[PDB]
Amino acid sequence: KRIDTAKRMRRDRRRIEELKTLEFWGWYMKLQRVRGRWCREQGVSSRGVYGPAVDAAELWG
Amino acid sequence: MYARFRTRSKFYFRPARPALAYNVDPNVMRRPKVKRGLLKGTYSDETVDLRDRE
Amino acid sequence: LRKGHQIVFRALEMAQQGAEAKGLDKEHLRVAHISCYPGPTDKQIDIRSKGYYAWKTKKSSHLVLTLAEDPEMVLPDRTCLPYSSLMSMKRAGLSAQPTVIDVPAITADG
Amino acid sequence: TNRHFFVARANAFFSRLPIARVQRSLAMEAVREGR
Amino acid sequence: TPVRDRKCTLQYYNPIRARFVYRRDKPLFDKYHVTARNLAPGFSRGALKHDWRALGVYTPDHPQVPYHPLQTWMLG
Amino acid sequence: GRFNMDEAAAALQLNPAYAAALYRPLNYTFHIRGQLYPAQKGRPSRPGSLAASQGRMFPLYQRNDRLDKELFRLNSRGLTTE
Amino acid sequence: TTEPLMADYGWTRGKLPKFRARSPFHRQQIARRMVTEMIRKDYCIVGGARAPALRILADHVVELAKAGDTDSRQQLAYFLHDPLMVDKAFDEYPRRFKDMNAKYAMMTRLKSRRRTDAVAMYFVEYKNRDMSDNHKGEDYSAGPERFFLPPRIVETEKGIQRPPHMQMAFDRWASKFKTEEFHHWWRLRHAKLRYWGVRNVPHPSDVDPLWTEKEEEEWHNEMLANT
Amino acid sequence: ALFSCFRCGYMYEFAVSNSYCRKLTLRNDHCPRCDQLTLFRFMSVSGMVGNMPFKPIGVPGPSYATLWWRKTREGKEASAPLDAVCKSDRW
Amino acid sequence: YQRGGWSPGSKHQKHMTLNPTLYLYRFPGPHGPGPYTMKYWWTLGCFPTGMEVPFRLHEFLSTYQQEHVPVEVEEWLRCYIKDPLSELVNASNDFFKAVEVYPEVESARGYKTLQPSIAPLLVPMKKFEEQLGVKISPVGLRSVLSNPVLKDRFLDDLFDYKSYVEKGGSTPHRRLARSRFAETTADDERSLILLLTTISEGCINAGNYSDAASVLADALMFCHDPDSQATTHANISFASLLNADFKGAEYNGREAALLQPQVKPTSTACARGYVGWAAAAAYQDDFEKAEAIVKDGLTLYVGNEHLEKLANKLQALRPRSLRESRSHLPSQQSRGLLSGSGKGFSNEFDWVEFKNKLYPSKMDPRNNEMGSVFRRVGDLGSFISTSRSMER
Amino acid sequence: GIATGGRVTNEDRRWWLVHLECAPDITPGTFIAWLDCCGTHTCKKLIERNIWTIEQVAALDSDQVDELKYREGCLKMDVVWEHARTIITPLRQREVT
Amino acid sequence: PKRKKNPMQLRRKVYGLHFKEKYLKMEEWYYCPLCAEPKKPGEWCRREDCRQIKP
Amino acid sequence: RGDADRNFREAFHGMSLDQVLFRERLRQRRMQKQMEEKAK
RNA sequence: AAUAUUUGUUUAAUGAAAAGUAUUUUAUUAUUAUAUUGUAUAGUAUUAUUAUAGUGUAUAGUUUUUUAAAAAUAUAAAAAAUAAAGUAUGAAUUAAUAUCAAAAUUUUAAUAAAAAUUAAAAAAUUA
RNA sequence: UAUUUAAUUUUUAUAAUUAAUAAGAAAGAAGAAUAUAAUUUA
Ligand SMILES: [Zn+2]
Ligand SMILES: [Zn+2]
Repeated sequence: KRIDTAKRMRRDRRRIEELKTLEFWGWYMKLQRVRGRWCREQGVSSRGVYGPAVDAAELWG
Repeated sequence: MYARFRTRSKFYFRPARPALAYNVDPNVMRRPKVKRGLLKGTYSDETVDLRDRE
Repeated sequence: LRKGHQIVFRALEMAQQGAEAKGLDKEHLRVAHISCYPGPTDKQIDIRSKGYYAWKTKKSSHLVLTLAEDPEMVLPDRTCLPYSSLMSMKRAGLSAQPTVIDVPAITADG
Repeated sequence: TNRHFFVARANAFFSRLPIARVQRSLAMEAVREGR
Repeated sequence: TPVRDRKCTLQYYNPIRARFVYRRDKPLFDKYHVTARNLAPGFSRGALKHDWRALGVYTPDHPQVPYHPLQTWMLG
Repeated sequence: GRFNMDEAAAALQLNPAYAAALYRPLNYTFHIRGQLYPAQKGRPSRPGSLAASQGRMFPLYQRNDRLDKELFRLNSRGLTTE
Repeated sequence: TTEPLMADYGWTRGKLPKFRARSPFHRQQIARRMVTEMIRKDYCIVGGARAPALRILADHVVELAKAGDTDSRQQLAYFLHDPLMVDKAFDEYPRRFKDMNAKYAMMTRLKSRRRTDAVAMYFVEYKNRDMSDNHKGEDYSAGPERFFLPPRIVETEKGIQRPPHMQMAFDRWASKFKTEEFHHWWRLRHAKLRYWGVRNVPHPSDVDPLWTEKEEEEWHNEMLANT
Repeated sequence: ALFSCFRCGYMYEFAVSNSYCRKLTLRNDHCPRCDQLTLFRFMSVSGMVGNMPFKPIGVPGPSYATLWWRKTREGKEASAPLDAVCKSDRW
Repeated sequence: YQRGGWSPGSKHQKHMTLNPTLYLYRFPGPHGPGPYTMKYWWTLGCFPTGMEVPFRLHEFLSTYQQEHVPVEVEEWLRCYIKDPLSELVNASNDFFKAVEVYPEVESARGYKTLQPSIAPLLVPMKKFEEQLGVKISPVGLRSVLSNPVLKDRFLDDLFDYKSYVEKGGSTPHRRLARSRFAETTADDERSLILLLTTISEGCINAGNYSDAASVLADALMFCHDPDSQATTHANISFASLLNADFKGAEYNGREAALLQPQVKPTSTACARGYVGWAAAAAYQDDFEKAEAIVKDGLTLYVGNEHLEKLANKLQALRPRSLRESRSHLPSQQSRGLLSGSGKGFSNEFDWVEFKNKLYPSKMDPRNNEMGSVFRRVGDLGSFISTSRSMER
Repeated sequence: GIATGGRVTNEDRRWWLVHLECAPDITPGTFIAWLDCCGTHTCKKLIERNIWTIEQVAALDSDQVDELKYREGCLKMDVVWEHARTIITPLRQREVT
Repeated sequence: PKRKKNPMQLRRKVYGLHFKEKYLKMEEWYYCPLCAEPKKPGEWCRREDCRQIKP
Repeated sequence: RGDADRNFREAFHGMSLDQVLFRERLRQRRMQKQMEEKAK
């Protein structure tokens, strides 16, 4: 019985840690879609002090 | 360097005070009842003890 | 940064409250007497290897502090600033000379 | 030795003389004679 | 004795405050930068008691400011 | 839209009391020896203060014998031959 | 090693000061968490030889984020304990610092020292914060109330708004302290500290919670007052 | 480091710094072949991230595994079909 | 082996096989048992070794035994409490008798003489004070007994208070009785507000500003007439101006200005109130506001020498973020010397206040910074709070 | 050329003209990054101005140079500009034959 | 230590410049023009004014 | 809130909040004296 | 002895019957069982280097280790890593001594810090 | 730890009339620390 208890206990914690993880990644990708959304109106390139022509060059990227 | 500190000798040598025989202070029946601290010149207003609960 | 100095601070402050409670004047107070004499003591085990031990003694002292009023006193000025403070403040827009404003003495006609 | 002449240094004033310029100068005099 | 308190030493020469005169502080400031903060023109190594200006100190290649009498609140 | 361990259990059919007991030490749920800190142990009432029971100040870390019986110790009627 | 992140810690002038740690590994780990934390909230109060080191590193992160490059990003991402902070860096700092090249962080030596040990405390901020998007009108003179609450705002500046994706993260991380198992963690921590004993740590019967619902409903109240 | 999904065994690779050390053995990531968040394991070690001064950058040498994986992909055989498009040093 | 006494407090080195002893952690020494074991005594409940038997008898006799009083007795006690009217008569009388015989200071030449202490005065004044409901500075009183003029005023105003209370009743006690179950300030109350104003006025000469400002509060507590109200409000403005309370100065300052319609033409009060309201604006650094105010004062009061002085001063003196940053006056230096943050203590790196208990700065509820316990809190087995890889 | 303080002296032009033939293959169309004191940041800001070429940098009006070095912020720009101004013509001459 | 030291031995240390320096010495200070607190020049307040203009 | 107030104080002719309220309550009290002298 | 020591900025000690001490205020079935009885931290004088062992199992990161130069010691590659002004805590060996005993020469019953002669040793701190 | 040597007592404008084989306002980082005595900086 304590064998089966020991395994049953380690199984479902593995289960809910995955629930944690999936929901986490979900929320973080939501976050990133929010950031991607907000960076557009503000006009944030997040490619630095340079204008678009700089990575257009593609020598520097 | 500006201050002046010279070491006190009472810290080097501190013999305990003479104990009483049969709890008799030899001069009780001679001297006055004035608190010794007073005549010594020892006095205070607040005595703040840090061994108190407060 | 010394511990003693902090202890003496607590003492100073309390005796200052007391000396103002007695009717004296804060600004003309000065330390008349500061001394310290040995107080009670506690003890502690220090266990040393191979079945040895010694007694660590935790010491404690009594402190005696007397504040006295001294009318003749004149205090050195601490309101002087380093040149740096002066012109940094100038560049900030602050006045380097603090504002005095004349205040009419309190009087009762009613 | 704690004396003044020995302790004080001229580092702060080096911009008054153009070390780089003179090094290149004697490199010119290095190739001119062919070393 | 009169109380042992030192008078103001802030404006005398100090060897550890003298180090900061020519030191570069651009990172210690944000809005308020001044040309050289610790350096007082004409006065020796920052200290106001030690003023040299409009005496004859011969300094061919460096600038020197003229003399205006200092106020009482800048010394002590 | 968070994790919320209770509604995480309700989805997995795990009996929410149990799921929580997965994530705190075995000491605080099931009858098993383990480190206890003397400040948890609780204190009788002083003149200034009230009494302090470790029941009140640590509801969650108190042992649950429902789980203890259903998990660790054996049933008698499972073994009976009579 | 002239590259503007990877650091050399000596006492010679070519190198930035080596603050006391266990092993150059441990040192690097410390540096990383100071940088992480300073990017998260703009100021870092820091003791010892760490402070100049922290300033220089900060300047290096801003320099990287200015470079605005994929290799730059990925190099910063190697270095930080927080991935999201890389994003906050490359989003924010380029607008912020576009007009200045040099010395982006301001170190300030504090007149108070740790009582723990004589070591001196420094206050390290990023410089001009009025161009900062999410740090705009903040006032660090004193701390906030409960440390999971959004920091103070200058009176004239009350009604400012911040990037949605940052306050999302912040509220997420905040919401685990309104839970009960945190309160249990709090009491039990008191107990633990007392056992190791650190003086002036109240008995866990006296420890009443950091967060209640009343304090909360007024906190949210003034939080939307600031919005 | 080399990482392969548990279920579909899809392979990919990236550097792991001193900060990500707890994630070296198991990663969670989005798998392109089976589309969802999955679990990746560490088969083989490749290279460092940082380096010490006056020392070569490329000698915590990647294993024979990772190099075999970079021969199989990105080799003469692997590149030969794609070159009719690009010959990657070219645009 | 065994280089010191066999007592288990003794100085030098011992051995366990020779001089065996059990393990005592902190055991009170040969004299005094001191601060440390006592700390244990007041928190843990006994000395930390657990050997010592807790003996609380003497403090039990001092606290619980003393307050024991049986219901039948304490039910009847409040029937025998002293009569307040008689109390005021007595306290006033002997307070006065004690002040009249306080010697006049001998004025020396070349050095200031120490004013003879008030030891004996503190006893009557303490009872007089709490009979009345107002607290008085000892300092201000001493300063009052220095100046001949002030000692005169104080003396006779006291005398009148005495007389009006003996022939009549105590008006604040009347107005207290009619309150829980509207008229102009009575004669005795006038006497009172006058003597309190005098003692506060002396309290300024000595340079305790906080105390003068505190005393005039209780002073206005007694004035129900408009003019006394104006004057006293103004005085509180000037006392809180020196004490560097600008909010209180800018409050009490404008009350005196509000009261101008119902106050007689013979009052300097409202003008003063204006002055204070203005100055309190000026020390908080807004000079437009200041000039506006003084402009209104010279609008209403035409020529006024005080408002003239402030007109000329503001005229002579001629950023929102930097306002009231400056320390301009000395009393906040004095208050800055206490209640300040020092190197090594009383800063945020030493002990911190939380809900009236002391914490180490390690665990500080307002700060999550480096070394704080809250950095190590973990995720508490629920959800992932942050995207941080390594720490948290 | 590189570490020169302030003005660019003629003895210093000489250094440049000398090191012109130290490198055998160069066309007036050569990419910017071969220049003295041309950094990554300096190059980038030049590129978004559509300038890839030593000729193009020797074509600058010098009030482009300053606001390139002040409002924009490439330091030591005047050094690369001056270096170009120097070198451009001998490149054309070695270009013809 | 081969021998017990007498009171003079103990006092000899306090003649030293080291001992004086460490223990008995007075600090120079002035009043912060912002804080009205006592202050040593070169150390500052965590405050928005003290950090900008450091006085 | 900065420009909010910069709008507020310039609607009031360069007054502040306290000067506005002070003026107001002053008027209400002078009109209380008016009610007084009209009633008495 | 203003000495040594201590110094709490980041955890896979998962598990734990054999410990024979530690006010659980009511720790607690909902049982399927019947009565009765009993569940959390003290081995080695310590909250020690850190226990012994029988269970059973593998992604709960299961969350107390000061510091702003250099010799020499210890590890590892004379380089590298660590440790020494420091705030606070505070032992142990030792102790016939005068504010100390430095240099040389001879003698004296055996080193002679004993004599006698000539002489020229400042204080503090560190190695 | 006593003696004994070696070093130090934290810029001394400067050193040698002889012995033996040398000392001006003061302590944080000596660096505002990534070798510029500010690389332009809000
Ligand atoms: Zn897959
Ligand atoms: Zn300040």
